[PDB]
Amino acid sequence: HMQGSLMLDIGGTWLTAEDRQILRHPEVGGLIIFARNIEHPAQVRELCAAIRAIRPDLLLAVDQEGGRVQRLRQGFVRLPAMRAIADNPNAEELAEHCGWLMATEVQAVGLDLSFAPVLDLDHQRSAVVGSRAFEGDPERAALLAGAFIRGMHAAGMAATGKHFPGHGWAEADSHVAIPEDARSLEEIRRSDLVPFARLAGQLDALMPAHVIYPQVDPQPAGFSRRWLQEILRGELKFDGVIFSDDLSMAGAHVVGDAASRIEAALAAGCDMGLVCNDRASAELALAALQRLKVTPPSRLQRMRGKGYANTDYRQQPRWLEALSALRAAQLID
Ligand SMILES: [Cl-]
Repeated sequence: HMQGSLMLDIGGTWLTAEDRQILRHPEVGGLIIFARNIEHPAQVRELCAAIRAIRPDLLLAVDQEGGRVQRLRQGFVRLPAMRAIADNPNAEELAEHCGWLMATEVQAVGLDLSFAPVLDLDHQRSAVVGSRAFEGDPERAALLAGAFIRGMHAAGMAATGKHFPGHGWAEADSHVAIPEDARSLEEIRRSDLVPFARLAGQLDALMPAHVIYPQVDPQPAGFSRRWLQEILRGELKFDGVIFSDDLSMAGAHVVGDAASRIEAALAAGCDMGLVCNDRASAELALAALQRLKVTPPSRLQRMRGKGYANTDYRQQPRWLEALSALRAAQLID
């Protein structure tokens, strides 16, 4: 049997009958929630519990979109950004505390994971080459992201690096085209690939960049066997879960339907295809997996969270100690 699975989304803050029906198919392995599905933690918790009454094996993910959810949805813990964490003598400890807090709360509201950490590099073109600003300090990024992952793992959560092989040097010439990073594989290896290389052995999963690196492969990274098999699983020895990029095309189009795109993604080596914001495309992709008679990738359940839903997480000693450490570092309050 070919292996693969579909991760989809829903429209609202609760399940429709149509939602319930699509979630029952075994080829659906995951559901991702966004700010549009989130009112507050207790609602998120009950939405997750309702999904698990249908499918206890479903992987439930939140795209917090760069601390996005925590900002306008009341009641989630506000955590410092990595650049604020970096400017401390105990930055590693603080990054651990942040990974631990985020993963503890996300699992307390019934989710398995948050897609984190970001491994993309910030390149200041205003600075000149060689400086840790134009290059983006990839070793420091890998150090602090590795600490953040330790915190996530300590709370029971599997970690997903994004966006492989790194989109920090990609340039969006316009709105229609897929961004490109036209540097050689040697240049990429010594810069944006570094955090992925450093952490491939620690990460449980990766998400690909929606970028063409035309000197390496003509295809976006999520569809390239050279990127996913030769470099990621081969050179980086990565044995974790590979998510596709979003198989719904709304900004940078590619040809074919979600059916051919999920086929191409699994062909390149993805374990789980994502179809967001497009239920019609999700049903086309599901139909494709049904005709392929796929079974779930043996890797997939690595992403299941070892924590669990609970309402008392914030009164626990570890939670208070973690916040007290961020407070002592002047990062919160
Ligand atoms: Cl745990």
